[PDB]
Amino acid sequence: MRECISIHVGQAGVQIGNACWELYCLEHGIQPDGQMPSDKTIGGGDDSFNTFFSETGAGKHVPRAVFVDLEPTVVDEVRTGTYRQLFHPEQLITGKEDAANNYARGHYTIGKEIVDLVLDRIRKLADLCTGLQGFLIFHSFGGGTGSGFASLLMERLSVDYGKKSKLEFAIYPAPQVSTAVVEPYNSILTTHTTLEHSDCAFMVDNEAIYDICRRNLDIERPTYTNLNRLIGQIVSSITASLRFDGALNVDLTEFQTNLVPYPRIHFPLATYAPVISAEKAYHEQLSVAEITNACFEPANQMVKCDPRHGKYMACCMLYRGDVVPKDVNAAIATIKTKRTIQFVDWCPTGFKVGINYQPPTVVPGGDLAKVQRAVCMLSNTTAIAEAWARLDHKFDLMYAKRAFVHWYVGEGMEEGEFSEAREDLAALEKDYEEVGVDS
Amino acid sequence: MFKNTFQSGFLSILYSIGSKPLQIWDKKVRNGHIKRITDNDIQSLVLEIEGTNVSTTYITCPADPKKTLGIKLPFLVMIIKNLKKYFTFEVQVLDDKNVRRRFRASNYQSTTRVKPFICTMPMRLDDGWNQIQFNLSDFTRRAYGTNYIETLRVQIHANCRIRRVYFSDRLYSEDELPAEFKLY
Amino acid sequence: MREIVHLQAGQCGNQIGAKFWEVISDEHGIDPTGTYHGDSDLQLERINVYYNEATGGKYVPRAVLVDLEPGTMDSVRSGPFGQIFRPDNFVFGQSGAGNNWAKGHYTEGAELVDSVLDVVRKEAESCDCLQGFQLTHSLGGGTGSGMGTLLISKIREEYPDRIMNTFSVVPSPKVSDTVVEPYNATLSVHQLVENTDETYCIDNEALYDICFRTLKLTTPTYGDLNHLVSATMSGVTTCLRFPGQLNADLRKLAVNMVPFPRLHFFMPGFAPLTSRGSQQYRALTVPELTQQMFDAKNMMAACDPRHGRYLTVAAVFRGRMSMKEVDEQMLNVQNKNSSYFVEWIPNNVKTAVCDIPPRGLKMSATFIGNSTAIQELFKRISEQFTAMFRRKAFLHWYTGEGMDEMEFTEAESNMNDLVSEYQQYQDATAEE
Amino acid sequence: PPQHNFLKNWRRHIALRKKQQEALSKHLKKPASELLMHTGESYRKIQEEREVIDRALPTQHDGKATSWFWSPLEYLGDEMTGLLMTKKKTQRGLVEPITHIRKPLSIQVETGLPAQKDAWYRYTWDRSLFLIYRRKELQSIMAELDFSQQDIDGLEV
Repeated sequence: MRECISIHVGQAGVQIGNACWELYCLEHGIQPDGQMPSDKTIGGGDDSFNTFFSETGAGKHVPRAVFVDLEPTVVDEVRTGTYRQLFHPEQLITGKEDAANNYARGHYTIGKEIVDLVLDRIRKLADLCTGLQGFLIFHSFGGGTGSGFASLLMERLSVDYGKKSKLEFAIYPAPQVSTAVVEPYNSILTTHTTLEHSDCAFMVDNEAIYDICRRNLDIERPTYTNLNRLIGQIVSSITASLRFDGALNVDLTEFQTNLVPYPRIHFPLATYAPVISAEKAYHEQLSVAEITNACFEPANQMVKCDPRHGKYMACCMLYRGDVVPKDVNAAIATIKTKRTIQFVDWCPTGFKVGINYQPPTVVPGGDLAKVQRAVCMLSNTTAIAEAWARLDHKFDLMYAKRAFVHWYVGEGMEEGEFSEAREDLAALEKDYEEVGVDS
Repeated sequence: MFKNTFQSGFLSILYSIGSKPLQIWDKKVRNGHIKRITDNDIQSLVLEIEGTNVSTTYITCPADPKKTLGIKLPFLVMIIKNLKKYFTFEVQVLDDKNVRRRFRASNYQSTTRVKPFICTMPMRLDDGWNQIQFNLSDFTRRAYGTNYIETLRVQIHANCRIRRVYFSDRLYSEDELPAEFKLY
Repeated sequence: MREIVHLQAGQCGNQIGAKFWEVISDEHGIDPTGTYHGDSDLQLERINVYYNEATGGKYVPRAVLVDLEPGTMDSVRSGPFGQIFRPDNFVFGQSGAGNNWAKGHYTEGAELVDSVLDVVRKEAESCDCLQGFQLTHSLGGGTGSGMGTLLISKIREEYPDRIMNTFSVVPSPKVSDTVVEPYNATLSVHQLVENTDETYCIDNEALYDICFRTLKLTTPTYGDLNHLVSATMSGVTTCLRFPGQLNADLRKLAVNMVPFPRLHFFMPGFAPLTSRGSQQYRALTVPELTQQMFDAKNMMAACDPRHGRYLTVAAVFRGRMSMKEVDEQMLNVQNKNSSYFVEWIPNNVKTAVCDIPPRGLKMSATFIGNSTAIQELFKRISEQFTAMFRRKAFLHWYTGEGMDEMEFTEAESNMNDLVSEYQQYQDATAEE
Repeated sequence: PPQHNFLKNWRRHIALRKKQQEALSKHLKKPASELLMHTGESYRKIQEEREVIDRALPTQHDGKATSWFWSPLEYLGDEMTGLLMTKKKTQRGLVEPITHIRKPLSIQVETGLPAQKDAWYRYTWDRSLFLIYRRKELQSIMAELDFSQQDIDGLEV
């Protein structure tokens, strides 16, 4: 049935995974041991867990995804944890050498060495399942492990399965703040693979998370755990109609089919709400119209881009919790007449109604409070193209004098792929501006 | 029918002016009519086939379903008049590997869908009178990699005004066509 | 004897059909178990129209659920009446439609169509003689719309001498659910106008407005709309379920209410739509029901019937009142409201009274009429389809399935022909 | 009017498509195959390749094309209070043949392009060494699937 296989590449991919698994186990009452020891006081767990977990003959749950990283330090860090008895060691493949923010080695001299093993692993996982729809590949553009190895695995997965959905989730280098220097070098090449060989891609940065947590959660010393919690909440909200049911079930296919108006433009604008803390969720009357209006605020976007710069082609909206359809209809009536929100003269409307009866759950020790309902939106607008323009400018001003390129020359590649990637990105931006231009 | 007949030059299976144009043709009529009237454009006797449903009004040759034409000429040329409606025709042929195959060409088609026993087919009809040339051998070789042997059945549907249907060994230009084969 | 075979398609269709089945079970006195606990007289003789005689008197439903996504059966079976249907009829696939009409019709409509054809045939020959087939579905998706049209075409080809009535849900630009909904509607309307006897218009926005402004509900949900449409269906079918003095049937209405086959759309509607606090203060009389079945406020249209002229009207009543009041009411309405119906055709209102009252409510009367109001819906649908097809947006998905594009061209061609026909018949002048 | 208007209507829609699309293109000077309109048929050719490779790769590996005649089912809903599931597809033994789609020359030209090749530099996937090697390797299975390599475009009447 509706079952998927996740893929986790890089340290960031591994940690985002681990957050997702712990969130799913706590939300379904799944104990860290792998069984159901709650024999005195039950607290849930009688649902359709087959989508993500697997039921053994002894009452055990086996995780279903791929934990691969070229550096064994992350694998060891996860191994010494309290959840080591849940997954299987065969699924966590260590490595001798690692990329560490380098596409060259991780794509030719390091990634090409462990290919058969991961292919056999994913083939076994696929055979262990009956119904497959898509995948959840978690990587990063800054990380070399999440760029070179991810690209080479994705290119083979595309040609090995053309009838299955191909998702993408990674981190974008914010123009203001960053971690390394060669981030654009990896990004400019990873974009070509993710565009010309995949179907959809999701784009997020970290500085937006910092802005929103300071503005709403009001924390002065943030940490990666909250970022992973937000990302896991987003992922769970997206795949909410799969694990459970509702008035109008929206499967992966149901929203990905319309989420792509064109094969070249498949970069939606995700936005989660409400992103609030405990004290920010007690004296605050929460309805649907207010939060839906807030969903279109640039201050609440995970991507730094003013929506008023462009206009929207298509929008996908989802809900989770005790939502009443009349509120949704009223919100639609309000937004459809809103002059601030811009849209083309060729899409008078487009949207979806995802009603989820099961409310989102909280975490003991986290920052999110008990909110009766949630909402997530996936819009497509041309105003986000500014990020690609800035990245192209950065790569051009790095590439005029060929800074930090002799390493890539020595590792052994062509030199023309930089020109190829540059012209491909220029063509993509030209297509974006053509689409953004009305009659 | 023409397997043991000397086939060379032209082999007409339908002639509108002829006294009995449909002696070897079977008529299937439903919500339509098949009548021989005088076309205004050419001022000559022609066979008019019309019907609300194209698949319900047609003619087929030979009239006997058990019989086959057995014509080895590779080219099929028909002179029809476009009635600005849905029109199609179907031709059943035989190959060297002894497989019956049908070629159906319609004015409401886009892409030739090649199936192991049938090949659907787009085509265009200009206003007025059209001369449609069908290279059965080339079509068969392209669609199946097989050579043409003989024609088994020809079926022409409604929404058309037929003038003359014949087979030829080669494609004849207007000058080398005989007087009775020209369109004045 | 004379029985009716019911069909299911679409998750919305599935839920509304389940609601209708629960409503009819409650009104005819059927326990959730499957036995009989009724106390009436007429609920035993003609009960076999929708049920089937079985050992121990345990009547079984007669409806086949067709779907493409397994998630629907788990929902519909867990209900208070989900363990009473025939599990064999719940024919489902493994892949969803993805709100695609072309893909669902092509991919999920070839290897799955044989089972539903088998079961509906075996049900057909299980009975002696049948009248028609009822299929409730929606055009908002690829399950109901992508499959019902194929099923209707197949059953019409096999059994041309049957009634093809359906209650598909019309879209609305204000309240949308699918991005490619105009494409699905354009593809479905051709099959509706070519291989379907009659079709009734169903809208969610109009029902929501009606309940909000008249029923004054706290938290209206799809359950309320399903209850309303189920009551509408019960009022429609009671002419055959519960015979009285002036009984009618489906084909009678279809022949009489349809001037031309190309226009078989209708306008349903129930009369007593009152708020909770208004139930204890109401006058049970004829002219009130008359006004509520003539006014556009109580009608479930997302349009205005006053923009055109009334074509065919059928007033089906369910109660114990009289006959003189109905005829005098229609007479005076035609006399006064002379500028609302075709002057060329007098007496466009049909009378039908069911002497058998419904269970729970004493007076009830539905409205089945065909007024000149759907034209605006057609024109806006044509305009939006033209806008979508003008730049060929969201086309590669349908393109990537295997179907070409002139299907859209012929669909919009037939659409233009139909709208021109409707507009030049709207001004039905007497003479030159 | 009779069906002439319908063919003429789709032809006018195509012609307007063209006139406006080249207006926009010459506004900013780039070829048609580079633009939004003419990539759909290339995507169709990709779907043809997908037909080929999705009939060939299940022939290569396990599960996706095995003999489904004796593959069991599952019970769900809530633990056990409902019913078994069902599989209703080519599990029977259906032998589905192979289909293909192309388009003819002058019709393509009137559609907007005489089958123009896309940009010479983009398609590293089409010339990907993996695909080329598989084309070298899977000749046996590609023969087993279909022997009818197609040449179509020269067919117009």
